[PDB]
Amino acid sequence: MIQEQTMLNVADNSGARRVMCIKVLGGSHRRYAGVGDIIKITIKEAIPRGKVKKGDVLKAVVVRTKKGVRRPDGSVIRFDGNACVLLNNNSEQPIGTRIFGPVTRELRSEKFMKIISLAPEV
Amino acid sequence: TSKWFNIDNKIVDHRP
Amino acid sequence: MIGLVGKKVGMTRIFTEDGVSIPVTVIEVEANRVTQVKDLANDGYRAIQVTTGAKKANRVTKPEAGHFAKAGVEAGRGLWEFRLAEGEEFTVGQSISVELFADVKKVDVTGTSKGKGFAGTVKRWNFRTQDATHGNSLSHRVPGSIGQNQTPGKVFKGKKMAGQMGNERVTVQSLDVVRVDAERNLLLVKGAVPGATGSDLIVKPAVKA
Amino acid sequence: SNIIKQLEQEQMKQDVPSFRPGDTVEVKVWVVEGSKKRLQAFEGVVIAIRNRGLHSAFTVRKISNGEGVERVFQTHSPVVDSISVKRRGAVRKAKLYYLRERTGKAARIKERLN
Amino acid sequence: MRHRKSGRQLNRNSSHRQAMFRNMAGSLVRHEIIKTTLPKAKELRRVVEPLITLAKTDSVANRRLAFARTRDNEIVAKLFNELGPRFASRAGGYTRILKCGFRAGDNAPMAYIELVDRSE
Amino acid sequence: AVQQNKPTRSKRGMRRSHDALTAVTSLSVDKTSGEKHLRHHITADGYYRGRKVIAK
RNA sequence: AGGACCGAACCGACUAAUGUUGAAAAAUUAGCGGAUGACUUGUGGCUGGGGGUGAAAGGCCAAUCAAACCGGGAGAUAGCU
RNA sequence: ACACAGGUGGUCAGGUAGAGAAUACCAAGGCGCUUGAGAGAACUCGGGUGAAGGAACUAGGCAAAAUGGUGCCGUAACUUC
RNA sequence: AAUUCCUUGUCGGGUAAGUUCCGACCUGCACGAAUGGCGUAAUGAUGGCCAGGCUGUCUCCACCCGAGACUCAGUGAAAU
RNA sequence: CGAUGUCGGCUCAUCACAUCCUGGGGCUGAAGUAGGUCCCAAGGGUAUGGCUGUUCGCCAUUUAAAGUGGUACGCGAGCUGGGUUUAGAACGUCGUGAGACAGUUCGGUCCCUAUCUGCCGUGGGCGCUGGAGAACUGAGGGGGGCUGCUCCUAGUACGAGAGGACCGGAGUGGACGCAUCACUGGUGUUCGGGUUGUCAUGCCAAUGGCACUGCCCGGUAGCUAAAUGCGGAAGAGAUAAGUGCUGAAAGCAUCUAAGCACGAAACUUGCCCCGAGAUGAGUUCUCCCUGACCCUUUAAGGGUCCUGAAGGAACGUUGAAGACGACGACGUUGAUAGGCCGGGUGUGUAAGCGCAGCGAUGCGUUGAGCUAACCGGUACUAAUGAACCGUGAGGCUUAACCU
Ligand SMILES: N[C@@H](Cc1c[nH]c2ccccc12)C(=O)O
Ligand SMILES: [Mg+2]
Ligand SMILES: [Mg+2]
Ligand SMILES: [Mg+2]
Ligand SMILES: [Mg+2]
Ligand SMILES: [Mg+2]
Ligand SMILES: [Mg+2]
Ligand SMILES: [Mg+2]
Ligand SMILES: [Mg+2]
Ligand SMILES: [Mg+2]
Ligand SMILES: [Mg+2]
Ligand SMILES: [Mg+2]
Ligand SMILES: [Mg+2]
Ligand SMILES: [Mg+2]
Ligand SMILES: [Mg+2]
Ligand SMILES: [Mg+2]
Ligand SMILES: [Mg+2]
Ligand SMILES: [Mg+2]
Ligand SMILES: [Mg+2]
Ligand SMILES: [Mg+2]
Ligand SMILES: [Mg+2]
Ligand SMILES: [Mg+2]
Ligand SMILES: [Mg+2]
Ligand SMILES: [Mg+2]
Ligand SMILES: [Mg+2]
Ligand SMILES: [Mg+2]
Ligand SMILES: [Mg+2]
Ligand SMILES: [Mg+2]
Ligand SMILES: [Mg+2]
Ligand SMILES: [Mg+2]
Ligand SMILES: [Mg+2]
Ligand SMILES: [Mg+2]
Ligand SMILES: [Mg+2]
Repeated sequence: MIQEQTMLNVADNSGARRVMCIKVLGGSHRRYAGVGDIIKITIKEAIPRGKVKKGDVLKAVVVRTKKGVRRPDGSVIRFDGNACVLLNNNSEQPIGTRIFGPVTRELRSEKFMKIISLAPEV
Repeated sequence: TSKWFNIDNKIVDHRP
Repeated sequence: MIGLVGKKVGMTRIFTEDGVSIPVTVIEVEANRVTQVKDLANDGYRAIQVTTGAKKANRVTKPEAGHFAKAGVEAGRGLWEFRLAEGEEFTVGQSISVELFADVKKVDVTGTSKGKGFAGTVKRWNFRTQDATHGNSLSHRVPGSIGQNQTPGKVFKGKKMAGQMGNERVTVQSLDVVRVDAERNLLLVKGAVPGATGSDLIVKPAVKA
Repeated sequence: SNIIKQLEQEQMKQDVPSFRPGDTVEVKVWVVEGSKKRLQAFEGVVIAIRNRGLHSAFTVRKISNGEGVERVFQTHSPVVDSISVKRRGAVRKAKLYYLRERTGKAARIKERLN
Repeated sequence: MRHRKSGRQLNRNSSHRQAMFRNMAGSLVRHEIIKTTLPKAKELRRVVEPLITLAKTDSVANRRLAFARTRDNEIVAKLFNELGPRFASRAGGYTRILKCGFRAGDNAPMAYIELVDRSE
Repeated sequence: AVQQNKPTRSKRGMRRSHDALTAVTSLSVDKTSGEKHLRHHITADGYYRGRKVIAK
C-alpha cells in the first residue's frame, strides 16, 4: 500500500537513498501501489556521485512493502520497510546495477528479471 | 427584548 | 435446471495438493422432497415445490400438515418453488439429493443478508463524511444537501437516504462448486454467500456463463 | 461446526512437532523456483502463534540483509512440508511483537534449556 | 451493532455495574431473597450462580477468588460452609426469578430472586 | 421550523387514532388461592402456580 | 537586584468545540497570558448629563450611551404608513 | 426574575508520595447534585484504539497527535555582552 | 513594500509543480526623514513562508466506552 | 424593501446534448499506426496535486477520458466562512477637515426542537364479499450497463523504410457495486497478564477500590477493510446514422413509393431486487364451522339460549430480527435463555507448600492458574392448567352442467 506522498527506501545503487512517490500509475483514481507495481517518483535524498540526483523525476518498482504480500495458500510476507528499484522513465528497467535486501517471487516478470537475477533472496 | 440573530450584524446585514 | 434448499453451516478452507487455499462456504443440503408439482392445466406454469428440514409436530398447523399430507409428508422447515423447464418430476416425495450437482460447475446461491437495521448514509450508501474538524458544526456524518432549490421545489424519488439496511434477499451468482458429497449432504461452493450461519439458502446452477 | 470440524481435521497434519514463541525454528517451504520444484529454508524466531485447528498459523521473524522480514505460515498448508525447532526460547509472553523495536544484539532471547 | 453480544448495560458504565452486582450478590447470598428489577435480577444470576458453583470445592485458592469478587469475608464464609455443600449435588440453576411487577415510584418492572431451596 | 397554519381540531384527533390504550384480558387465576393476577406473576398474597412463595 | 525566569492561589480572556426557546441576557470544557507589579483585593469617599471619567475604543457613567434615567412642555411636529 | 453549571471578602489546613496551598489516593468531616425504569438504531455531544500511508486535509496543521521530571555531558548565527 | 494600479512585473532560490515566501532589480501608478528615514539584540496567546517530529486533518473510514436520540411511568413548555 | 441570505469550497445531487471517453457510421489531402471533419448515440464513465479566497487559469504528474451547459451563476431552516460587507487599526491616495477609495493591509457571534408538501424507512386500520394457513402468478417499479494493459492472431495485412493493423481469441488489472468473516488484520472499557502512586481487607502472604480502562502488553465472540468471493456479460427483438437486395413511378438509373436484408453501450428484453391497495384487490394447495328459538313496520331485519372451531393474539423464555411496532426460534410431548458438564480460545507456569539464596529473586510441584459473547452436550432455574379474540356453512342475477 504505497500511495502519493510516502517515502520509499531504494534497493539498488543508482544512489537514491530516499525517494517520494508522486503518483500511482496505472489507472484513473488508482489508490495504492504495492507488491510489484510501478510508481512515479521524485528523488528526495541522493548520494553525491550516483546515476540519479536530487530533484529528479523517474519511475520505480515497489519491491518491498510493509503491508507485504499474500499469494496463494494464505501465508504472508511482510517486510519491515518500504523499498523500490528505480526505473528509467522510458524503458522501465533498472537504472541501477545491484540489488539489496530480499525481493519476492511475485516480481518474477519479464521486465523485472534483472532484479531477481541480482538480489540475494526469495 | 430581541433575539440574538436580529441584533447580530453578520447574519442580519446579509445583502448590501 | 432446478436447484435446492439448504442451510449455511458455513465457511472453512480446503487445501489442495499443489498448495492453495480454497475458501468455501459449507452448505448442508438435506434431501429436498417435492410437496407439489404445478402445471399449465392447474393454471400458470411448470414448477415443483419442495420442503427439506424437519419440524416439531406441535408446531405444524392443520393446513400446513394437510398440505404435506398429499405426497410423502414428514413436514420440513418450509416450502420453496423452482420453475421447471422440460425436466419432469412426480410428487410422491420424489426426494432430490445433492446428487444433482455432481456435474455442475456453476451454482448461484441466495440467502437473507445479515440485518444492519439502520446505518444511515456512509454505511448504507458510502456517502462521504464531512470535515471531521475545520469548523464543522454538528454535520459530520449527516447527508448534506438533499435537493436543488425552488425549481425542483421537492426531493426526487429514490433519493439516497438513511434507513433499513440488510436483512433482505440478495443472491451472489457464479461461485465455482468445489465439492459435492452425497451421504453427507454437503456442498462446498467457493467462498462467501449471503445471510448468517444457520440461515436458509437456495442454490441453483448459474444462469450466467 | 460439527459438520465442519469433521471436514477440517481430516486435512490436518499430524507430524507437526511442538514449538513455542521464542524458539528459533526453521520452516522448509516448497517453492516452484522457476523450472525446479525444490525446498527452501526459512529460519527465524517464532514471534506469535495461532491455535485454531486447521486454521493454525505462526509468524517467524528473520532479520535478513539489514532489516527484518516476517512470514506467517498457515501451519497445515501443503506448501510447508517440514518444520523443526532448532533452538528453545525463553520468553514468557505469547506474542513477541516487541522484538520489532529492537535490532540485533538487543533482540537475543535466552536458551530455555530444561 | 450488538449481533451475538452478551451482557446487559443497565445505563451505567463497566465500573458502576461491576460494583453494583457485587453489592447485590452479597445482598442475595446473605438474605437469600431480594426484590429488584427483572433485568437487574436476570443478570444477577450470571454473577451469583458461578460463585455458588465455585464454592462446591473447598480450598484456600477457591476462597481467595470468591473474595476478589464480592469482597466480603462473611459471604465467602456463607458460601463454602453453607451454600457450597447445600448445593453440592445440584447441576446448576441455584436461583429462581419470581416477578411481582411495577414499582410505584417509577413503574419499573419488578421481580423477586431467591436461592432455590430457601425453604427455611 | 414552525407551522404556517393552525392544524385543525380534526387533524389533531386523527393523529391520536393510535394513541388509545389496550385492556388486558390475559388476567388469570391461581390454582391454590383464589386470586386474580398477571400471568407469570406472583399474586397479592404470594402464591404463584399454587405454591406459596414469599410470606409477604 | 529585577514592570527578571518556570509555576498554583489570585487577576486576565489568545484558540477551538459545546451552548444559541442556554445551566448562563455573554457562560461551560480543553488548551492560553500575567503571576513582587503601571500587580491584585475588602470597606468607605469624590467627580453628573453637552457634564463626568477615558494607557483613547465613541470606551464606561446601574443588562441603557455619537449625549444616562425619571417627571414635565406634551395630544412636540409627521405633505409619511 | 428560578431550589439557576455564574459572581461573593476574611479565617483554619491532617496522612502517603511530592518542590508544592500543584497533582493523585485518603482522614476528620461532608456529599451522590429532587424524575426515574428499560432498550443498546441513525444522528449529535464527550472520550478510547486503529492496518499501510503521514498534512495528500484546509483559507490556514483548525482540531487532534506529540513534547513533558531530575542530575551530569553538551549547545550555532547573532548580541545592547 | 502594511505604500506597485498595470501585476502572477522581471531575474535568482526553495517544490515534481510556488498568484504566497526568501533574495534582488528600479519602470517608486502613488517611499523618504520626529503626522520621523534606514537599521536593530531581546521580547510577542502579533502577520506571512519553510522544515523535523507528530498524528483519524486527509486517502477512508472501522470498532469500542459513556451522555442524549428510541420504549414505559410521572410532570409538562415554545415560536407560528 | 412589515427581509426574496451573496462569491468560493464541502456534502449530496439532478436534467439537457451543441458528446470529453467508450459504441455505430459517411467523407478524407483515409497506405498502415494515427488524425481531421460531418452524421447517429445521453447507457455508463468523465484525475490527484503546486499556487491563489477563488471560480478560472498556469504548472507537475496521471488517464480510455479529465465534456459544455440548466437546475434562485442547484445545494448556509445541510456544513464551512477564506472572498465582498458591520464597529478597531495602518499604508498610499484625495481632502483645510470631519472623512473617503472596485486601493491595499491585520483583526471580528452563520439562530431556529420540522405543522404541511416532498423524501428515506417502518407499523396501525379497513378493504379485497364465510373464516383461516401457506405457496404463487408478475401488471408495474427500481437496480445494474465503465474501462486499461499484456499475450496469441502476427512482426502476418500495409509500408521503400521506419513503423504497424482490422477482425477474432486468451489472461490479468483500475475505478465502482453486492455479499461474507475462512484466511490476513483493526477494534475488543464484559478475558488474562505486567506495572506506578495511594487507600483498604487486622498484619505476612494474597487480593479489591481510585487515579482516562490509572498507565500499558496481549486478546474470545461480534462488528468490520486494507481482507476474499462474486458482478457489468453472452443472447434475442425493433431500430439510429449508415450500407444494401429487388424495384417501378420515369423503356434508363434509383435503398423505397409495394416488397426484402444488414445495422450501435441508446429502445424493448435477457441478469438482480421490490411487487395483487394490480380497488382491474388475480391464481394454486391445505385447514375449519352442519344448534335451538322469538318479535315487527318482514329484510342483505333485530334479538335470546346454546356454542367458541381452524386460527389468531396475548403472556413467557428469546434471536447473527430489531428505534418502537415489525420479523424469526421456543414454552416441559421442552435445549428458548441462563446456569451446569466437557472441549476450545486467550493469556502464559495461579495460590499453597518445598528448594536454593543474606536478599531482590530463581526453580520445582506446573504449560500451571484463570478464561466473555464460541463449540458439543446437559432439564438444574425460568418458559402454567388456563383464560382472550375469532363462530355455527357464507348475497342477488344470469349461464352451463345435474337433479
Ligand atoms: N450568546 C450569543 C451571542 C450574543 C449575545 N447577545 C448578542 C447580541 C447580539 C449579537 C449576538 C449576541 C451567541 O449564541 O452567540
Ligand atoms: Mg457555534
Ligand atoms: Mg462534533
Ligand atoms: Mg414550482
Ligand atoms: Mg448463545
Ligand atoms: Mg476506573
Ligand atoms: Mg515577572
Ligand atoms: Mg510565570
Ligand atoms: Mg452598562
Ligand atoms: Mg404624536
Ligand atoms: Mg405645544
Ligand atoms: Mg436545588
Ligand atoms: Mg445557586
Ligand atoms: Mg486540588
Ligand atoms: Mg437534578
Ligand atoms: Mg434515564
Ligand atoms: Mg494509524
Ligand atoms: Mg506545503
Ligand atoms: Mg484539495
Ligand atoms: Mg494542499
Ligand atoms: Mg494547536
Ligand atoms: Mg492531547
Ligand atoms: Mg514584504
Ligand atoms: Mg500631518
Ligand atoms: Mg505584551
Ligand atoms: Mg413521558
Ligand atoms: Mg423572511
Ligand atoms: Mg446528435
Ligand atoms: Mg447559487
Ligand atoms: Mg474574513
Ligand atoms: Mg522490422
Ligand atoms: Mg513485406
Ligand atoms: Mg502485604
